[PDB]
Amino acid sequence: SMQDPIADMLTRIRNGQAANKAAVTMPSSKLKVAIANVLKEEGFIEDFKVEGDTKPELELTLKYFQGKAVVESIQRVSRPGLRIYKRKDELPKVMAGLGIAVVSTSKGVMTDRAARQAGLGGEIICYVA
Amino acid sequence: MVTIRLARHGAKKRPFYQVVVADSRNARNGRFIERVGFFNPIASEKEEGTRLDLDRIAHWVGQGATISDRVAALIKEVNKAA
Amino acid sequence: ELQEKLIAVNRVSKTVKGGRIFSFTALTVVGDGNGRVGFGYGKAREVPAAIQKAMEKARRNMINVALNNGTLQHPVKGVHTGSRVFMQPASEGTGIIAGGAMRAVLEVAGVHNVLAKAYGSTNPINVVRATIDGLENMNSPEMVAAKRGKSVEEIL
Amino acid sequence: ATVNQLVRKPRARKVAKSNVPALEACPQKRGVCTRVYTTTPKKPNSALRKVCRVRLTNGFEVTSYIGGEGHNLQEHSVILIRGGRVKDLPGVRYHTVRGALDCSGVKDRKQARSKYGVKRPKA
Amino acid sequence: KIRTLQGRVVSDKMEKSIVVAIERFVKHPIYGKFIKRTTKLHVHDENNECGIGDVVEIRECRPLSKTKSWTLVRVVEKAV
Amino acid sequence: ARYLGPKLKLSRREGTDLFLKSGVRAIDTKCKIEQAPGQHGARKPRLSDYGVQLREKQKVRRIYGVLERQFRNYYKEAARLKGNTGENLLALLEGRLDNVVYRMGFGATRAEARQLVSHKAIMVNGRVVNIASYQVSPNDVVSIREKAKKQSRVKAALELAEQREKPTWLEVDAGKMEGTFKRKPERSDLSADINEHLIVELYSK
RNA sequence: UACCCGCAGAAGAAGCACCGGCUAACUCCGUGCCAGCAGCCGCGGUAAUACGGAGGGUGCAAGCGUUAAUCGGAAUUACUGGGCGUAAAGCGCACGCAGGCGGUUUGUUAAGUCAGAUGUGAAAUCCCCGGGCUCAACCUGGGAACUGCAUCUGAUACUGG
RNA sequence: UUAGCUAGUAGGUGGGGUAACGGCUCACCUAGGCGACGAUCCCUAGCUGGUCUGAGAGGAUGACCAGCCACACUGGAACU
Repeated sequence: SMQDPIADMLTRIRNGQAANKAAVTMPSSKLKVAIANVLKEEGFIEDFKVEGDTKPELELTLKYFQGKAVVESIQRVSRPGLRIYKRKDELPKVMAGLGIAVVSTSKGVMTDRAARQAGLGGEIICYVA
Repeated sequence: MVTIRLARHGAKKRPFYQVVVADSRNARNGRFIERVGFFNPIASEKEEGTRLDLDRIAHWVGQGATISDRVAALIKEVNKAA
Repeated sequence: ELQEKLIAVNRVSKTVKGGRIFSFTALTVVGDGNGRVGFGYGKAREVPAAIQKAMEKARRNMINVALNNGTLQHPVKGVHTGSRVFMQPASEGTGIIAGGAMRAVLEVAGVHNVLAKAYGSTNPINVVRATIDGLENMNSPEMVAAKRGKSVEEIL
Repeated sequence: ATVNQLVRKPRARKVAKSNVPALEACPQKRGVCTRVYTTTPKKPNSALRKVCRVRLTNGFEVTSYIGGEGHNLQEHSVILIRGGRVKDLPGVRYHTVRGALDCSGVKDRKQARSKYGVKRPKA
Repeated sequence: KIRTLQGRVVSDKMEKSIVVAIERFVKHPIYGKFIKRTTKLHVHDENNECGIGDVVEIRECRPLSKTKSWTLVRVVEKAV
Repeated sequence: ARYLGPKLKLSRREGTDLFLKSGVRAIDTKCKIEQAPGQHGARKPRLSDYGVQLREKQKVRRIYGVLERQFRNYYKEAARLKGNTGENLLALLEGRLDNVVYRMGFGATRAEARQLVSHKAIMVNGRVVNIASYQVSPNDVVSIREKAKKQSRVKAALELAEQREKPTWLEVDAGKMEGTFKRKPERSDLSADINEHLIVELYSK
């Protein structure tokens, strides 16, 4: 059965980039739209949009620069089989700080650098670079 | 009874005594309740060869700790110099 | 101008009706002590001719690696058929911590302080292919900044 | 593979056995040799290897190779085995040190003298 | 204000005593997985109001018996 | 704890002059410097990468007369300190007492300077110091003893010292026979033919 | 006693392992699958850089080799960090209790998680900056670290009720 | 290639006992209590701060120093 919608979202993004798709569509969720918002303000996806009322569908407009895809490595970190939680002083720097790590803190979900600035840790949802 | 004494903690022929608050039954270099200072018997000039935490030492004497003969002389020296 | 290094020379064979024919293969790497490096694999019946073919093949099909002042720019890992390779930047004066073919290709490629490690098979041809593969897909701060459309200060 | 499986049954290590069990984690062991004989080596080589069957002081009965050229070893001699197999003999796993309690050193040896127990020749 | 624990009641057959299972959630020391670990405790239950499957709240007190050092303070979710 | 064999043999094996002699005479007039020692010296065998790293390490060790145990301790200390490992190791090596005595020209060779230090003829900050491996710090003034100040070899070495380049991190007064170590020598002051990065990767396998 | 001063004289003071490849360092003579070497691949069967001796060289040095034992290399029990078509590896197939995991929205709780504070984590040892034995080993001042546990207050995005 | 273990055994009332709580002990009543998150049985082992190694996570280890426990020819028992 489908037991990890966030991983499914990351997988749709990765496959669409590999297959040179302009946009991808998936069933929405408040956490998916939140990660999508983080990616848009960090310049990984062009724009996100959610339509529908009873079964809302989120559509992500992918981004391409110089022919090739922008996101070249995206992976789920805390997966249902093994959860990962890290304190603020030991947060990881993905690709020496050039990449980002989507971390879910108490004050919403934000990037690792923002979490370090704000001084609080949380659950590490995924790395994206 | 609780005492304040010297712990021989140093190399051969160059002693260095740690002024510790220890239960008198225990060994010299062994168990102690709180460390309250040091005493270097062979120290040269320009460096403090003795430092005592007189506040804690006074607190322990108020708590009932006795004082050794050498510890008494060292407190006398510290209070005379300072 | 370019520095050329010979990595490994071995004798390959080939059996024919007459008997065994022994040939030589030469794996060399060339580079400009900066971002340009390239490897060549030549084969002939004699070792001078083999090394010469290797140098000509190495001087062509080179790539530009966006390296830092004297080191890499982030931990990167590469793979080519049997050698999972991982390498990361190091502080000044620690040297090239690498083994076999990796040491030669890094040294010629201009990096000076790097911690490296080779997993899987440590076959020289495969590790020198995997090393330049990782180096080729190593992102730079300006490239990722221009790619995502943000300033280099915004990404740090 | 799966973390759940590893929680239910942890990763078993691989206990390595010693290739010199008769020493019992001691650097050398004294023994008295019950037999002194020769034997032939394995497939590539051919010789008459000088070996002795020794009874160790801990009860074990093992064979040991007598290094060097020539030896005065006969039955009821107290020697010292030290470990280290010879690749090319089946079942010989130990070497007898030359120069300990009865086994004299190899005569006319001028190089690698320490390994066979010979005093320095005075000039 | 005072240290207190909660847990399911797994047994109540003996008079004036019940067995309480505290269920903590600890990370595994090596593999990092969060697993449920239970700890059965013998708890003094005056008046015997507790039954099978009711979550209770216990506090540690002086030793009532060989295996009883905890006692309950109230009972919530008394349903069958 | 000191090498007592032929000095020029080491220089021949390393290929270059390791300054193991005073420098009054031409090196070529005493040895076949371009040729490795021994019977099979004419041949130039192809040296392995481990070989070139080991040769550089031995080259430096023979230059400064240090042994392996002391050198490895120096490397551990250098690796422990902050900054560039190679510069720290070269600085630590350059901070030795006898080495500083040679740089100041009191001793013609480093071996002569070492014998000078060991034979109670040097004083660091007025106190007699006898240990050859003594690390000197910035702003330290070193001088010969009053009794040993009349030795012919000392002035004979001071005149020879003028032929070589003058260290920019020292201040020597040849009349009173005293110097002043004001700072640890930067790599740019050191000879650039030593590839210290080979040693720092040879020892960190 | 440490330490210092004076006296005579280069005297009273260098050995061990290795040199076919791994592995830095090569030739000659005796022996002919014998004697023998060896940690692995492997030498020696009458032209051995692989045995034994000599000369030369290489590495260490008041030590040098060999053995025993642990870790590393070994990503060769892989949590970080491996695989299962043919190299070792998908149970012959299915149902299913305990167990692991779970679509999407709102409210409540705060157990898991995160932040802060307090108590504690003995001294020594490890690490940082200094000080004392001529230096070093050694001793020592102060700090950091002891990644943990308990309590109080708060955050509620994710997991759990 | 140890799946069942336990009758003072688990709990209650009361008496005795300990410096002190307590099946620590005794009389009666209840038939319980431990166990797949490994009880019971077998082999090995003093435990810790730490030590060696490793980049780290780990692996191995507990000699010197220091903390705790246990033992004094072997097996018990009390007295001050």
